[PDB]
Amino acid sequence: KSVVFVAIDLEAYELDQSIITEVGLAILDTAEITKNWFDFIKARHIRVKEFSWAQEYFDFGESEFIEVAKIASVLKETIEGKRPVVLVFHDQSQDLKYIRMLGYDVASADNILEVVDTREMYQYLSRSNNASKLSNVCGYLDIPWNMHNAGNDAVYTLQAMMGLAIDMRQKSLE
Amino acid sequence: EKSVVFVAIDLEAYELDQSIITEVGLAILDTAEITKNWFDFIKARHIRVKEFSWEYFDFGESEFIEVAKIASVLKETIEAKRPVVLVFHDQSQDLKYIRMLGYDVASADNILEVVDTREMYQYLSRSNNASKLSNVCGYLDIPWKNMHNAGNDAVYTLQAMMGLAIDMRQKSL
Ligand SMILES: [Ca+2]
Ligand SMILES: [Ca+2]
Ligand SMILES: [Ca+2]
Ligand SMILES: [Ca+2]
Repeated sequence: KSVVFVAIDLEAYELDQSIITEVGLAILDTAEITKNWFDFIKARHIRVKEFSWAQEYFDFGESEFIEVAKIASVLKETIEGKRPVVLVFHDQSQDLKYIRMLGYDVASADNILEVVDTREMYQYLSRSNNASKLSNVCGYLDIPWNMHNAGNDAVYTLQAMMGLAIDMRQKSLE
Repeated sequence: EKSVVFVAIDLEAYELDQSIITEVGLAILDTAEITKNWFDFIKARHIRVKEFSWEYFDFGESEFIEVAKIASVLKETIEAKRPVVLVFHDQSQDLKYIRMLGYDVASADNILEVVDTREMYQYLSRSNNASKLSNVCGYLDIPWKNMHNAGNDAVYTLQAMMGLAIDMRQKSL
């Protein structure tokens, strides 16, 4: 049994929302660990080569430059290669729009097992005691985070959910 | 430079006698050490408690320390100076064990926050997205060896909360 976790983030130009400028991908193939999960996270930052003027580096690899016409096939290869895929988003509606605008048809993919939106879970956690504590500590620290990079955005999203999922599982078995 | 020390703790008691402490798990993250990537700066310790001085641990080598010295080890870890965030799973049980070792963590005045993941997971039990992850992990049924190891238990606890806290912060900005 194997599942491919795919975290995705896309950015659009501030002054022209029809222009998609970067794609962040963070992949975790459980088949590659079936024992230290975060070492097996494959991250990619894709800068749209036609729109690199439309305006941070990539902290988990080297940023790629790809033409807009080639982006869709890259996304299709990532998601469809068919092995079951779990999509992880923050703000699912916004990112699904951006993916469509790049020429990829998510609906065509028959191998999507689940879609996870952290924006829902974090909203849900907004009235959580322990979650609020963590926020206060991070708010106190005011840590300055390279920060708009879609590649980083996707990695942090995947690490957060995988770390949470693994822990909840292990603690439930004991 | 403002800094906080995150300390994840797990203790284990003997199966047949909950008065006998057998293991202590510590996972430390000093934010001052990042002010690479955050999880690379996590310092883990596994202590098997020997009663007298004359599975495995996947994040280092297990230490052997006598019961009489454990309290000071914990106190040194927590304490005094810099603010400490305590991270537990089942806070009451672990605080009990520590007290029985002669150290009163609650007495420590440098405690900024105390986080109990067992509460959050209870709260997340009726979460839509959390349930999705659970079903996938239940299907995969990935076998993690040495899951009862108190050292590993603390590392997974800290990684889960730090990864969650960092992400929640960045996405809110
Ligand atoms: Ca984005
Ligand atoms: Ca997003
Ligand atoms: Ca324990
Ligand atoms: Ca515990």
